[PDB]
Amino acid sequence: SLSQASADLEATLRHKLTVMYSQINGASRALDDVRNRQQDVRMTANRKVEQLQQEYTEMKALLDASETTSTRKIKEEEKRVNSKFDTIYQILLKKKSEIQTLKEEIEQSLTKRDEFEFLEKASKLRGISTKPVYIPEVELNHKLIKGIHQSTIDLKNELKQCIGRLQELTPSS
Amino acid sequence: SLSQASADLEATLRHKLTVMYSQINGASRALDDVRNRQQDVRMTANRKVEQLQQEYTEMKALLDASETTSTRKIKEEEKRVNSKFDTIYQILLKKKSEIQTLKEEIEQSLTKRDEFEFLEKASKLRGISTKPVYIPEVELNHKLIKGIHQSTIDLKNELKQCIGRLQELTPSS
Amino acid sequence: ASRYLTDMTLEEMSREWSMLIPKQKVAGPLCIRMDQAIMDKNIILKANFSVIFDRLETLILLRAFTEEGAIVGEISPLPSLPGHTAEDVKNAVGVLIGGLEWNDNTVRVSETLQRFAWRS
Amino acid sequence: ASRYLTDMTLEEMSREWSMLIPKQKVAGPLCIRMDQAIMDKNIILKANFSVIFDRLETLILLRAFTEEGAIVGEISPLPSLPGHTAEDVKNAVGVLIGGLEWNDNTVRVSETLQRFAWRS
Repeated sequence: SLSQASADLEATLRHKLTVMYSQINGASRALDDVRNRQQDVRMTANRKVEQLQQEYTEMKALLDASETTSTRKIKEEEKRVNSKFDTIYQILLKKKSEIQTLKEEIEQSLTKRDEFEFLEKASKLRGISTKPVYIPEVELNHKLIKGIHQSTIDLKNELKQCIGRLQELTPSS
Repeated sequence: SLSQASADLEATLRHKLTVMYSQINGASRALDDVRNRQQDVRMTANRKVEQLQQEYTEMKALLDASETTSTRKIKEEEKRVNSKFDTIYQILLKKKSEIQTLKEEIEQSLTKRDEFEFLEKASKLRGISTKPVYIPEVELNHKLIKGIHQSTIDLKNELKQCIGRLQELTPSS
Repeated sequence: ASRYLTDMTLEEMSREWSMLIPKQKVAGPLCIRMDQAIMDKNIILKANFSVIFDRLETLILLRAFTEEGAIVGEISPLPSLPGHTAEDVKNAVGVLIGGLEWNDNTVRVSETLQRFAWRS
Repeated sequence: ASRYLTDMTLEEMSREWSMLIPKQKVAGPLCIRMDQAIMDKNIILKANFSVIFDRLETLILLRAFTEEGAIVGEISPLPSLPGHTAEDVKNAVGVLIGGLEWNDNTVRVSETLQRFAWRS
């Protein structure tokens, strides 16, 4: 009756051996499941990080636009007054040339001065006093220039406050 | 009486020649004045442009800070769930090893199976069914992740509107 | 994003007009003109202007049109082209509207001007 | 600019306390504890927390102190350290203040908490 209880045992074990492969295989498919699950959260996270970076590149480009726009305003205010000074420079230079020219004529009219004919030739030259012209004041717009800087500082402060309202929405670790 | 009117003329001209140098020199000092004036507006303008650029470098650094802070939140949400999956993986692997181990003992207990003593050695092995354990669901926080992205887009839009309020304050050319 | 808005055609921009009774004012960096002989008309203010960051940047020309298409008013930057701002434009538009409303005209502003000079 | 604020000393952070009558609640990611045997006392809420962009970032520990320096309440993040926000903190502070006001205590919040958790 004992070779029968061993046959009974052998019978129960080989059927317990088969239930064991269905659960070893079941475990292996559960392992693949979590590896695939955690691979999915990587792709999900990397894509959102990649989407964040594309937003901040747009923002950095807005700032570049604002910066070159503000420096263009300042540099065009510079060239506005510096061009008005350039027309003034050329007026004063022309006025300086008329005086330089006429003085040279007087200087070489007085080298032929003891020729009897000096008077008739030089009575014309005492009369010309071509010295006049009025120049209006040119004023660099300091308020405009300094205001661009002041409200650019304001832009930075409200950017810092904007950032703060964003990060406070989510926990940090 | 004519050599006297030439002496009179010579006299008036050499005194008119001296008034002419005081005005040629006066003109030259006025020229230096405007060159120095327009040099001053350059220095004034360049310094304000240089001050603008230092503000925008602070802003670009705020954005870098916000960006690395937001990507750190996303990557730490990723590692929160991926670590919970890793403890799950090692549970399922350990459960898989107990089953693999016990099946190997059953496999080489049934190779010495026709030895009379098989029963006494293998009645222990039908009893162990060490297969259990419950795993709670792990959930990636999509709302949090997507909200960081959504309100980062909001930050860009209010930055664009902030910039607009600045540039409208001053004329463009 | 930097756009240029054209309420007016190429011909409306170049067409010439005269005031039957001239009325002119310089309002800082802008010149305001209107015909105070125009009465009891529905007028529309059309403008060609550039826009940056979704706000008005530079006005090129603004003209007042009757329903019949005739020019009866104008707001233009001074020939010296001194800089102006959207504030200068908005105030100039208010001056010209009040000037035209004296003779019981009804003035409207183009939708482009509403969206980019004001915030409503 | 990223600062860390310490209302509490190193000893106040490590000192141990017990509730004579315990009262405990988990309020999301924070744990709120108070002794409901404390009556008719002036209490001050002190907190050690980090700040980023001039707003609260992470609470480390918040404790309620009598004028005599004894701990009678506490708000702390759960040992699992699940993330919390300034909203979670502000609500937890309101829960703990109302819990302590039941027995007619008078609760005040440190100036550091006022400047960085609220906007006033």
